[PDB]
Amino acid sequence: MGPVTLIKDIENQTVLKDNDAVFEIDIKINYPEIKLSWYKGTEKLEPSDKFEISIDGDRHTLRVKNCQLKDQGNYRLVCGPHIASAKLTVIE
Repeated sequence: MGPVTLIKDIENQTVLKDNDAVFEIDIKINYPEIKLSWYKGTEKLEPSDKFEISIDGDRHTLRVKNCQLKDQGNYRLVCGPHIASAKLTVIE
C-alpha cells in the first residue's frame, strides 16, 4: 500500500496579527522508520516559544504562536515520498 497514505494536505493560511495559526496534515505512515519533519524556508523547525509541533494519530500539527509580520513565509513538510508547502499571510 506504499510507504505513506495522504488523507488531507496542508493549505495556505491567513492569520490576524497576534493570533495563533495552524497547519494541519492527515497522513498515514505505513513504515515505522519514516518520520515527518517541518520547515520554514529551508530551516528545520523544533518545538519552541514560537512553534508547537505535535502528533495525534495520523494528524500532524504545526502551530505558529502569536503571529507577527516577520512570521510570514513558506512553511513546508517532508514525509517519505510526500512533500508540501504552504504560505502564511499576516494581516491587520
